[PDB]
Amino acid sequence: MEFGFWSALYIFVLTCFLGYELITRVPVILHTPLMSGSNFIHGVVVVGAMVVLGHAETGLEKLIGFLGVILGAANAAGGYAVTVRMLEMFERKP
Amino acid sequence: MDLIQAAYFVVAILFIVGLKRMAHPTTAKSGIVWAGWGMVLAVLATFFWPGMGNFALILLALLLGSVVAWWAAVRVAMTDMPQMVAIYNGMGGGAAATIAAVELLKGAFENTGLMALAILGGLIGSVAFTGSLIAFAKLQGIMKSRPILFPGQKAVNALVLALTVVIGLSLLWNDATASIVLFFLLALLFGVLMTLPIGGGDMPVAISFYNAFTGMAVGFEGFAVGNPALMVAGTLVGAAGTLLTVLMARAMNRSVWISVL
Repeated sequence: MEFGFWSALYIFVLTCFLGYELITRVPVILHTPLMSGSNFIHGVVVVGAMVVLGHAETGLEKLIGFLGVILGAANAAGGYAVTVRMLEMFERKP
Repeated sequence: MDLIQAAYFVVAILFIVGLKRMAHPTTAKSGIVWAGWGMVLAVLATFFWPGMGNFALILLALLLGSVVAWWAAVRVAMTDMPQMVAIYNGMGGGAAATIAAVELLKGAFENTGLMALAILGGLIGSVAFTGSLIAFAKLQGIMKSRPILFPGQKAVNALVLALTVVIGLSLLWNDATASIVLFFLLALLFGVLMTLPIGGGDMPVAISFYNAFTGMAVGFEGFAVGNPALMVAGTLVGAAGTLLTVLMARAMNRSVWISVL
């Protein structure tokens, strides 16, 4: 699943310019909900820990990969739930 | 593996549209939803990766992590969301660190440059792990919120960072198991050291900064192991988080340098 060096390098700078630019002009009241939403996105680290656990051959590799999938899964699920709760604050009162 | 590439392509788009929509008040609620679909598709696609085993371990770990995290998120008072961001952030940084540790232990890198990337993501993920745990413990009550100051702390912290970086670099020449374990333990200790002097009111900035760090770590692991889902999402959040930390500092009347050192 690897891309070449130069293509990967383009992908790195373009995504970096992009992430920076999408946050200019965020209003102050969205600072913490955005931190939380962006926190949930880097949650996708669970996937890379899945591949590690999935190729692990020894007890140690398995144990370290097992722990990473838990940690990754926690970031994704808890980060999702927290962000959903904060963004209820962009509604009224039923 | 065109279908996994296609899936990951779709995930990056959903995260980008999600992030964009979260930055504006009128579309913010919908933005977490687009992002959530991306995460579901990423996890689903990943079971089809070539050569995967340990499917029961994987599924068990996914379930343990996500149920307990979900269970904690929905039961805490709303007033407690900044600390919950911290602990979930810490955990992701830990997850990047584990990817780097296993690959360094396997000696999986034939390329020196891909090795360096794996090493850098491991330092940064580790620091964010213990750094984010201290931020949580301080705001939660497990520790007091006040600065923990001492004789010659700045110099101690710098000396630990310098030593963490020397031992990390040395792995490019000799990757003995003892050196690996020592590098991680020193990066973990540094996360602790760095957050100790930070008081309660300054802690949102530090947490934003560790958020940026985990993103970067996730991105770096992505490039090192050749996973596009992590390359894009990690780089996107690293960059967005870096700026977001500057903005939070300016709004809270301060500098990032002032809080962090």
